[PDB]
Amino acid sequence: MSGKMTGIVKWFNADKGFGFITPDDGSKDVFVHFSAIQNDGYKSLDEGQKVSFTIESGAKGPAAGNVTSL
Repeated sequence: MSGKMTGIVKWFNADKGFGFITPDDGSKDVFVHFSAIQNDGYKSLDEGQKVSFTIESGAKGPAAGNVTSL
């Protein structure tokens, strides 16, 4: 089961729809794909922006889900 957490968008390459978010807890970077973006408009993230999402630690590491602006 994933847990809820906020963080700041570290880098998001719209060209691939892939990016990483740095949790406010200072934990390891969480992988976020455009598919996780529940925000209106084009699915993407703006570096420096605070966001909120759930974190599920898989074999490939922590993955973000249900991502929306904080």
